[PDB]
Amino acid sequence: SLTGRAFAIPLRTRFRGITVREGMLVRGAAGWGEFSPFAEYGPRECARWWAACYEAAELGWPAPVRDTVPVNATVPAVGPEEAARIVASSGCTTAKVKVAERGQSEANDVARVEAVRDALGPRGRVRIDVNGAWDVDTAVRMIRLLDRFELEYVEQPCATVDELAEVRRRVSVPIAADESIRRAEDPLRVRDAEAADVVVLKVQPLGGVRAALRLAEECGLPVVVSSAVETSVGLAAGVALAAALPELPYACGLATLRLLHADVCDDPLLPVHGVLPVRRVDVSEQRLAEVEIDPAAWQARLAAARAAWEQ
Amino acid sequence: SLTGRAFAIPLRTRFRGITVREGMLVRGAAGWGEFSPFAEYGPRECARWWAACYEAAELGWPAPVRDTVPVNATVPAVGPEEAARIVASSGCTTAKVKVAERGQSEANDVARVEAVRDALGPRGRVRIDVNGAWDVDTAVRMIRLLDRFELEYVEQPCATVDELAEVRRRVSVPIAADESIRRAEDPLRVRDAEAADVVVLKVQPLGGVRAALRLAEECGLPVVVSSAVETSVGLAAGVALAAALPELPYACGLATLRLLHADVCDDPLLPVHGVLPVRRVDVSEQRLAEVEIDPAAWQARLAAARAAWEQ
Ligand SMILES: O=C(O)CCC(=O)c1ccccc1C(=O)O
Ligand SMILES: O=C(O)CCC(=O)c1ccccc1C(=O)O
Ligand SMILES: [Mg+2]
Ligand SMILES: [Mg+2]
Repeated sequence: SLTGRAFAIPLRTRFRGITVREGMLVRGAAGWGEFSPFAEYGPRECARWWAACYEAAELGWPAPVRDTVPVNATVPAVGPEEAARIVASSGCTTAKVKVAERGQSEANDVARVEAVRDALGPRGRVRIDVNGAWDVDTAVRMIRLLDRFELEYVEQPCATVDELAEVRRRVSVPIAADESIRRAEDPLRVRDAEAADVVVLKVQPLGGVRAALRLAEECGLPVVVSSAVETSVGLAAGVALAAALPELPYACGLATLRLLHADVCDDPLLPVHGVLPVRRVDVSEQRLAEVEIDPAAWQARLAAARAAWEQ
Repeated sequence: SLTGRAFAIPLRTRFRGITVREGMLVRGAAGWGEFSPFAEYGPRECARWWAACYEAAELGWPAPVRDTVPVNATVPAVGPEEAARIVASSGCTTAKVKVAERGQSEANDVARVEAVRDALGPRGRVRIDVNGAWDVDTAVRMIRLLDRFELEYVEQPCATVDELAEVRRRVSVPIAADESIRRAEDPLRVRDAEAADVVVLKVQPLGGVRAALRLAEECGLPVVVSSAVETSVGLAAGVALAAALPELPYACGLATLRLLHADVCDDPLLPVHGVLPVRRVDVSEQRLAEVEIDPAAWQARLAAARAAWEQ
């Protein structure tokens, strides 16, 4: 195109219901920004995704207070052996395991978490993400059952804040709010309803680093940063947010570049010893060209999100 | 701008509900003044904060009667482990501990005060600040429970003067008034109702050093000076007030610069051996630029506060 270009990168394994990650990269005065909302989101919800991309490309991010950020391994809803192998090849001591994947059984989840705990040893930290797939009763039951593997916290066990609050009062395992933070009328409900012990922050859906920092301040709860499975361009913003937070009690979910078959930078944001450096990424003209698709449709989508944001 | 310049400095840890300290610095004939009222305060309440800034930048302060001022360690609502470390490394023999933080348990407060007492040893002085969070009955029993750690005084146990007066009649621990002094229609009601043994003075909220000295005399009660978590510019005014008071029976809460991630001076006002020197501070163009932000919003806010003060 010229400045804003679309890409389509296949994932190494189905994650969040997709097998291909699409988005657009935009070059601005501050550097590169990534606009990659998942397909189903309308312009109104994409507005904030645009705001994040705009901030990254045109405004820049708040200075970091740390030069590196710790990350957790991301384990998709796969089999126990491969789940254990992702952990073994991660270099991370904390792992977040997907559970309650549509079409799978609760037995699969137990086997997966078990495999992950064994792969980490007794010292590892194990989290699970339900993406709100369980009702209150099932959540209390499963959390209790899976806690024999010692859980650090359970991310979004149920769909709504009221449900998280109920679960929180019936289990000892800490609860983290994600969807109730990034896809909710009022994110502060988590705080007021004391529905979670930890608040998850994702840069794009929250409208950028400054927006995410403000929300973290308003909630007054321990926070953790995670990605939306972006290329190194999008991940750099996530790293920027994690590096700007006053305190990072939890390893961040920014080791997701491994989930993609390729990246758009010559020096990808790949963790080393479970840690990522705080740095801007330089897009590789040649690397992008290899995964760049026709920009028309994506440019139209970006324009719609922009309008929604400005109007 | 060329005159008033806005800053945004991240805190090392959440305190008083914020994670970033914003404000404006103004250079006048006398030196630098700081205007940093917290976000929620309207122009009428901000009027005194402006008056303090104006006094510091344009008028100068009353000559000091002492060359250094003693300070107490400020302990945020953190875990017992870190609370102890803050005190042990403070160089202070007096520590003020935050209790009744929204969302925390009374058990946490007991654990925190205990850890602080243990850190200071037997000869230390321990105060607690409730920020008016407790009702009368709760304050009475909590003060009794926490007094097994030997409290110097309890700062603002309840929200209103009438409540402080009732608590004072039922407990043996001295009571200090803070918000009942700085955020009240009639500060002297504290004296008239004999609701406190100690009066807390904060420069910006009270409208400056001269205004604070005037109130100190009228209240006819022992006083202590503390900060509003300012940069060295604002803290210099607090030190100036402490240095001009007849006597300082209590160490002052001016050891708060450590709560900020950075300062605007090359020679920051950090205590050494529990004292701060009484001296003007020189702002560093470089240090300020690093945390400076667009002053548009803040300049508009300062003009409103100033307008409210002059009328
Ligand atoms: O947190 C991680 O380990 C990676 C981020 C992640 O899991 C994720 C990725 C895309 C969409 C949603 C989520 C989620 O946290 O639920
Ligand atoms: O007194 C100290 O130790 C530091 C000053 C302090 O506690 C404070 C700082 C900001 C806002 C309110 C207060 C307070 O004393 O209630
Ligand atoms: Mg999640
Ligand atoms: Mg106080």
